[PDB]
Amino acid sequence: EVISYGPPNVGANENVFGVCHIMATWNDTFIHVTDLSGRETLVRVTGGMKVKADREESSPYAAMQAAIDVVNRCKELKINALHIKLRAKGGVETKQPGPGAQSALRALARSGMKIGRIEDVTPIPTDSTRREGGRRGRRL
Amino acid sequence: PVKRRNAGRSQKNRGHTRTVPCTNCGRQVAKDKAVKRYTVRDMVDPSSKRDIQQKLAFENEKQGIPKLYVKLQYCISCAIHSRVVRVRCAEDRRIRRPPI
Amino acid sequence: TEETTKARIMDVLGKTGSRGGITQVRVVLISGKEEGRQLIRNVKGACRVGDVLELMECEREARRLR
Amino acid sequence: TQPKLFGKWNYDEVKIQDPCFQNYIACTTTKSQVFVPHTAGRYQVKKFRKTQCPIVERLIGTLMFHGRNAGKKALCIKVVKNAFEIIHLVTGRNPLEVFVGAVQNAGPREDSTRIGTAGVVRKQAVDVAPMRRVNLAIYFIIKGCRESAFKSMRSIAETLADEIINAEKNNTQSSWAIRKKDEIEKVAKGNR
Amino acid sequence: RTIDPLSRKEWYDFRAPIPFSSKSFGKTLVTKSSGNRIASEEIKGRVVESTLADLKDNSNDKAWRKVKLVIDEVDGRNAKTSFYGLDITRDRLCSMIRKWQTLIEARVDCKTNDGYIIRVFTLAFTKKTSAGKQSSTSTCYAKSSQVRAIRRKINTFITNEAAKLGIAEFSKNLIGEDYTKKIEKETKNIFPLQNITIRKVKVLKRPKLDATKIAELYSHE
Ligand SMILES: [Mg+2]
Ligand SMILES: [Mg+2]
Ligand SMILES: [Mg+2]
Ligand SMILES: [Zn+2]
Repeated sequence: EVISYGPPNVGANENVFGVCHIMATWNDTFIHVTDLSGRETLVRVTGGMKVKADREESSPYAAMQAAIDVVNRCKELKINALHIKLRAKGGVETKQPGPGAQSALRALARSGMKIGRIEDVTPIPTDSTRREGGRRGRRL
Repeated sequence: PVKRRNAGRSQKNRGHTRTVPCTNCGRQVAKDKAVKRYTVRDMVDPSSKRDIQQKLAFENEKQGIPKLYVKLQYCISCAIHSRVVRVRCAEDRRIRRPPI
Repeated sequence: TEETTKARIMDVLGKTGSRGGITQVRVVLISGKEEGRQLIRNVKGACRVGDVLELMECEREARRLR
Repeated sequence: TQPKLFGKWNYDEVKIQDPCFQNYIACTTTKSQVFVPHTAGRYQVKKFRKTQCPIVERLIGTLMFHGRNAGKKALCIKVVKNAFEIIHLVTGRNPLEVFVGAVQNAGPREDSTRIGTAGVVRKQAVDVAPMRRVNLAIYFIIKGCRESAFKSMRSIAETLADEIINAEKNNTQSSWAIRKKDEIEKVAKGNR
Repeated sequence: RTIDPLSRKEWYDFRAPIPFSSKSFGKTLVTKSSGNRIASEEIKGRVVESTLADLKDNSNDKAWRKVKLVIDEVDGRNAKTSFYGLDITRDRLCSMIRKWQTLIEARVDCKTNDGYIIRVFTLAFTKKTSAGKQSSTSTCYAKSSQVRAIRRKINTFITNEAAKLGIAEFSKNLIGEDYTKKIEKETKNIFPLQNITIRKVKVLKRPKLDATKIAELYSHE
């Protein structure tokens, strides 16, 4: 039958908590579940996995497909609920999460996954090394 | 023809002010000159909000979804192009606390 | 996935689309699974107040106009 | 005496259910029970007047098309009555119940459109009004009719009857109207 | 599917230390013992980032306090944890950050009698009295000197309240609202302060736990 190599003893009352690190870039999206430690990785999905076009990598369609794959795969690991840690590229780069951010967050719960505590961890310089732009930034 | 008396930057009583990279481009801009708007938005479309608030595991949340805090700093070319700020007539040009 | 809800228009709000071909509308649901819920929807075609609308998702809610 | 359509078809046997259509499809009214589909009505002077026009007259209107057939109404009244006869010969129930059934059952609900908002340009998921739903229903049904009957031996009455029945039956193979309906609704679902 | 990748994985229940609920909070995954790899020993150093989802009664309002725990021990398929760190959500921070007041920050280094070296960061804000809405006009700043005296005072008090307590004690006090009350009472002379906060706690140097003290940390009612 079904041998789920996820946790031994559960109940219908019980909550099984995984953690979802979600990275949204203008160029892509990452939906990554692990345990509460962050050490042992459970599921991994990138937009680029879900589409063949380099430009679509970030898009909501891709984020959605990614999400549903993740959910389907947690479901058999017996995982009800993910905590969410959201991230943009951050550091010296932009701190605005990409387009896939919202879409993936939604599609996760849309898929009948409970949702735990939500935090934004975007890397935040106390202070920075110097930015990849020119002195004058991107012209055009 | 001096255009602004301010000359665009809020700086007086000093020689030099720290330069900030523009959010949009990354061009260095004066911290006085920069068009800076602090943004508290929500991470999620209101519809998407409904969907998530259904599935929130801890019912002890009252507005228990975080807001997204941005300190947004625009170089001038960017904040003009991007409509954050836009061209106004000479008289209005000096108006200081405008919004709603 | 086939699941459907009848949606009746309370108010015609805006007019929208690139060409301006769509109407924005406020809606009360009659399904019986979700009753009296209100939504904001973008409808193509010509609409009055108090029409009925066939809605495939009561989750998608249209971005309001400014 | 309650007039029957063409004299052989009772309007009293047609009941509409889906609450969107009851205001948008004519046949309920004393004014819409007509022996002949030909009103010579003013149905286009104001926005929603088209609603008060008898559905069969509406269909006839859609039929009158292409440069050569423009403004020949008698022809289409014939075609419609005949198709209705063939319909009662196939199903055996009020060809009206089949028609109305097939206007209801085939036409889009979701459709996709460009909504410019600032920078966003891409198709968006939009819902179809009752009036447009009906209008489109008829447009489609008849377009399928033409495409099929063009160089074939099958007449318009025949093609149209075929189409009306398939259209109520929901057949996605045999009904052009439903081919397009499903295609559109799929384009739409994909564009959300 | 062929050979589910988690085939070799054993699960462990996390157990929280003396200030927190004895009930397990989360669960962790680890690979089975290989005859070289000893299952329990691969987990000796792992680090758990949680809210207070960990204090049953008091939890629900504080989603704002992050607690790091580190696994000192494996007992029988469930992993015991000792104190590692304290912290704060982005939200609960940028929540508190307002223009037109002074942002005070105070960093301290202290020793427990428990044998721990800790680093505590404190946060505080200028409290407006004058009864208007704080604004460009309603400027609240405190003089830099007053800030300095405030640091000196906070810092001192913490080092004192640190040296006299165990890490159990210290952490319990730290999480809760006790120190905020006291700190306001010290600080008020220099300047009225608003939402005093312990921004973060780091554990610099942690001794290894004898079976005794790790038993006494467990001690759950
Ligand atoms: Mg670049
Ligand atoms: Mg100079
Ligand atoms: Mg003053
Ligand atoms: Zn710029």
